[PDB]
Amino acid sequence: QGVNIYNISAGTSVDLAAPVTTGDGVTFFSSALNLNAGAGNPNNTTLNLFAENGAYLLHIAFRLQENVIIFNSRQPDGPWLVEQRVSDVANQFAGIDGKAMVTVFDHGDKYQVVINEKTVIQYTKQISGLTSSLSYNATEETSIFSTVVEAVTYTGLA
Amino acid sequence: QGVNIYNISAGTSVDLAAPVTTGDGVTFFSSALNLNAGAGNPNNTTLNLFAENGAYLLHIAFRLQENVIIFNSRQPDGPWLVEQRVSDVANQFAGIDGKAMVTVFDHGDKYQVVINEKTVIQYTKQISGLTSSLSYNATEETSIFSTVVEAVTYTGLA
Repeated sequence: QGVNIYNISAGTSVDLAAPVTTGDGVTFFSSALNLNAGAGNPNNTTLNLFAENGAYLLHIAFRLQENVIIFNSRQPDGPWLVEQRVSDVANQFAGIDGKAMVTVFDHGDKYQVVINEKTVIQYTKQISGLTSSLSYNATEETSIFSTVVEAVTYTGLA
Repeated sequence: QGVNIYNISAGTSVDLAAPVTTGDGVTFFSSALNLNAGAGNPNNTTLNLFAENGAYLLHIAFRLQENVIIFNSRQPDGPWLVEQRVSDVANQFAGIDGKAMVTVFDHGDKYQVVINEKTVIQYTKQISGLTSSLSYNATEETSIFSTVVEAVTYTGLA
């Protein structure tokens, strides 16, 4: 029922005018696809969905040197929970280059993560709740995506 | 659910691998915004949704000179049905400049057209059915959007 555009600058987070919940979706658009970037520290780029208390509902980290993608969750003060992994970074972004889009579907009990047209993981939730803020962490010198990512949100749906 | 990406060059159309149906959505992304494009005849740009038969489920036409976004429909060999209007084009895109996006949600009885964040019209369908074809018609000289517009679909939702 509603569309919201957010211009997330690398290293910052943002509050949503419309909360993301079951039936909703968010898509992080990047205007570049740096697959020859430096080495992550240890991450090159991260995309996250936070709960109102600050807990990471979905933490997605890309690591080129380690050539793997990380998927986890953690309460605002708690420890990183059970790690989920997927090898072959460059392979996910296949078919499309010069840019890339990452989508997260809030299926209620699971977060479907889609890179371009390819579903990379049907991530079972370790923490529930609606998402009120997103973030994009990376440094200009080593992020796989553009310095400014455009996360567009589609809410109201259900 | 699934995500589909289609690059559409001005004047062409494309078959969807996944049809847009009730509860689904499409977002055409333009890398440019030209509000001084020139004289359309009478259209500067049009975005469309067709069904197998070829019917115009929804015909979105942008017109700078006439300063109006027209919305209509029509059967295969039929005449245009009842036109709907939204005056002042530049005003709908107010908010972002170097680019723009147009989303279309299929809510069964109505098509909800949203330009960027602004919902421009609650178009009650004059013809129902599934969308098998997306289309972007314009010339490389008078289009308000970039020469190639990227259509992204969100399906399987409901």
